Amino acid sequence: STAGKVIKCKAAVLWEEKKPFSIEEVEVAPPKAHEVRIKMVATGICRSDDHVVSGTLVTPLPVIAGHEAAGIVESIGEGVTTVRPGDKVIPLFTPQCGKCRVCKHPEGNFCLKNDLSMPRGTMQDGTSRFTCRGKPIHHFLGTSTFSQYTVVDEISVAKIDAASPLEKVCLIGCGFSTGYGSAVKVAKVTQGSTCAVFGLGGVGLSVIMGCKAAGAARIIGVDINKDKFAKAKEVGATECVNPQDYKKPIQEVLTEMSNGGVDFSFEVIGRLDTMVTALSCCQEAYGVSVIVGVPPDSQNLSMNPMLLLSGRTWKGAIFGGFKSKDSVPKLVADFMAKKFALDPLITHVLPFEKINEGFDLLRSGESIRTILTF
Amino acid sequence: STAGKVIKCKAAVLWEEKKPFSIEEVEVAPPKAHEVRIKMVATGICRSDDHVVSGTLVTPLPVIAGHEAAGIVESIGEGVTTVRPGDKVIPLFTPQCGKCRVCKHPEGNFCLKNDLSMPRGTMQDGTSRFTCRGKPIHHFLGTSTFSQYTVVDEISVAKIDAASPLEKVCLIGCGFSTGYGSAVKVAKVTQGSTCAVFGLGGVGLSVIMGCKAAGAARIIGVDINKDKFAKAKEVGATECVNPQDYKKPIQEVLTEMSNGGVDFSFEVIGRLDTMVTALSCCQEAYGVSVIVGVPPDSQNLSMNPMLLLSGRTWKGAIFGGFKSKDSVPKLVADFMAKKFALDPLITHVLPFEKINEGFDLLRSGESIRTILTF
Ligand SMILES: NC(=O)c1ccc[n+]([C@@H]2O[C@H](COP(=O)([O-])OP(=O)(O)OC[C@H]3O[C@@H](n4cnc5c(N)ncnc54)[C@H](O)[C@@H]3O)[C@@H](O)[C@H]2O)c1
Ligand SMILES: NC(=O)c1ccc[n+]([C@@H]2O[C@H](COP(=O)([O-])OP(=O)(O)OC[C@H]3O[C@@H](n4cnc5c(N)ncnc54)[C@H](O)[C@@H]3O)[C@@H](O)[C@H]2O)c1
Ligand SMILES: OCc1cccc(F)c1F
Ligand SMILES: OCc1cccc(F)c1F
Ligand SMILES: [Zn+2]
Ligand SMILES: [Zn+2]
Ligand SMILES: [Zn+2]
Ligand SMILES: [Zn+2]
Repeated sequence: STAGKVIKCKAAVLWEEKKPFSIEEVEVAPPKAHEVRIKMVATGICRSDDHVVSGTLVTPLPVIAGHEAAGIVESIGEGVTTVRPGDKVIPLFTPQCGKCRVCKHPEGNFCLKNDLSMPRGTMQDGTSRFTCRGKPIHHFLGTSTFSQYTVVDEISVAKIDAASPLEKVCLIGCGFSTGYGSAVKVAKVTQGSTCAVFGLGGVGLSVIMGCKAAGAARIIGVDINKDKFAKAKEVGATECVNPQDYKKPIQEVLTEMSNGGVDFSFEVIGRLDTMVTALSCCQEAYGVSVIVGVPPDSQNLSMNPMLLLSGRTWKGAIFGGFKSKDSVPKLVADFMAKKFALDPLITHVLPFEKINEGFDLLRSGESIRTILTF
Repeated sequence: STAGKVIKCKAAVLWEEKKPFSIEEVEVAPPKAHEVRIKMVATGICRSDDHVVSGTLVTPLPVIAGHEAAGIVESIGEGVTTVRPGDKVIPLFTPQCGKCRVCKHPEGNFCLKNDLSMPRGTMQDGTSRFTCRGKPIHHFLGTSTFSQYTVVDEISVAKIDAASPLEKVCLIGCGFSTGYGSAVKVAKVTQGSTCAVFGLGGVGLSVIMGCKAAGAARIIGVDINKDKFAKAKEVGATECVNPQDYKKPIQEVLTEMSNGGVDFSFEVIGRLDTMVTALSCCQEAYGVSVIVGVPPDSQNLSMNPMLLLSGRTWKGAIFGGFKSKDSVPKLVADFMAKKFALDPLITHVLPFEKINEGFDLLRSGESIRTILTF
């Protein structure tokens, strides 16, 4: 009924860095060819959304942020073949065009159509579907889920199980899949190995889930906020350490705890120094370290390449290394088959209009994932 | 006839940094328990030996350097089981104790008994078997092959085929195995892939051999000395580029040539800048870059961790990833079955007494490998 028409709805607009989100009346254009308009049902608050506010992550402003979500297709543009009105969908902040060199590669998932590398904050066609008082509002990662309605390119949406609980599976759109895949797909954590996980937020907890599912014997959680430790243990951490408790550097502590270095480490915070620390604390000859955290824009780390020459492997990934359109439906199906739990990540549930409270909670350290509902 | 006696012989002693080797009389003690004294037959000049002269690689002085060699066992200490007098042998600069957590790991080769990480310049028991001018002289990487006779620990020597040509197979002691393994074992180069090799000396040429053996479709050799290009092509390079011929940085050129980045890159020089460049030129989502070159002591590089977050893999290795004592005899066996060639790496042969000339040849850019014969 609203198909082919402009929709007037509420969205959370970020006009300036370091300000609250502003709930505004926006207009959402109808989808053009190969585009999909989605009615949002739930969206998670991910630290990466906060990075937009803080200036950690640079993207064109003003902007509708939000990238971890699930909704129902309101309508489709001409030529769309992979979803239909009424379908449950998860937007993909990393697209899967299926045609680029990366999409064709067996392991690669960072599709060249992504709006992450050099953000334009638009649809694939270089334009915006959002206006606020006649002013164009930028998109974010081709998703923009902090809105009652959004429009995405077809390559940035996956159809999921019609019976799926959107208020939970929205986490598969970023936090869970990133964390879990970083362990299971990128690191390829082995049975009986020792792992160290730096950062015990939503993503780091999902890394622990992945390490536990892979059969790691030891999973050492590292966080400067000790209130994070109880949930870390609940999901599989065998021990937790707070660097603030020690008079010495935590890589030393972890090297002694692990009798010469860990098998697998993960940086799930977004700091240069913890990226170097995580690399150092893996075993010098065969250890692997995976960067998951997003560091501050344009900042370089300093490291000694002898750390690598001895035989360490250092790698990073987006979205847990999952080819997004292929994997998101299977991860939902796996959730339905009770292969993993999502409830441990959800600490708060708030209506969408309370977005700023949701971010206050994240920033204060009290929440893991707040789910915003419509 | 010399068994159990102190041997008086010639060795090239390095007394101070940035000075010629001094060929003089040294005294070589008989082997103690689990030690093996070797009459040297041939030794190659590796860039790493020159790094000791230049102070790029720090090890205690005064020293008998040299680590890429082959010889014949003169005598054994009590309890030695793996070699006998008269056996042909290759000293192992990376030991294989067989007992440490690294030796027991399926992937690791950087045995914890190595003398590379925290150089002492001794035998395993922390003493030296060399005396010169009444002074004790340090060992180098438990090998010290720039001497008519040396003493090595049993874990640092492998028995090889009795009919092998030592004036060739000495290269399996470092340069060949390092380069070859970096390609075939560490990087795990795939059939049909594109490779970029930075540095076309003995080790880089060996990397090319490995890339060709792995069935790479394209192998791009990169060197600032165009005189290296012909040999590179002979051993499998499909193209060669000199950074100095281009206005854009070579990472950009290489990215263009490969339609978005190479599958595998190798730094085989030993510069911080080329380490970062080699990382950058591999495809951002699934590229792998291997550091082989030895950088100047205690210097850190600076890099943007976004190069890894997109999905790149960065690693390095000692000795091409090979478990040294297992691998060296198999590599010799393969050489005698003509599975690879060593002749292309050998540009000069000189008697040992002309060691300084051999180093001049390396420093001038004229040679790949000079073999010294005793
Ligand atoms: N690579 C990807 O695809 C991807 C996907 C999602 C999120 N991320 C990034 O992953 C990171 C984690 O996101 P999240 O949503 O879990 O965040 P979060 O803020 O919930 O978790 C970060 C945790 O790190 C801890 N921490 C902060 N400083 C620390 C320090 N010095 N030492 C130890 N712990 C410290 C905090 O106490 C917190 O628990 C962020 O940088 C985010 O942008 C990356
Ligand atoms: N990891 C290991 O186990 C291991 C083993 C052997 C050697 N190495 C190291 O590997 C490196 C190569 O050894 P080698 O014996 O082949 O040395 P080499 O000196 O013969 O070759 C190095 C090559 O790099 C080229 N080069 C110099 N600057 C360059 C620049 N900016 N760009 C491109 N090319 C440049 C030189 O012209 C030369 O051809 C050295 O650092 C050595 O110490 C490491
Ligand atoms: O949280 C996903 C994400 C969003 C923006 C930028 C990133 F690098 C990233 F990983
Ligand atoms: O050339 C072998 C070698 C010798 C000394 C130090 C090194 F890192 C190394 F790789
Ligand atoms: Zn996210
Ligand atoms: Zn693609
Ligand atoms: Zn060498
Ligand atoms: Zn060992």
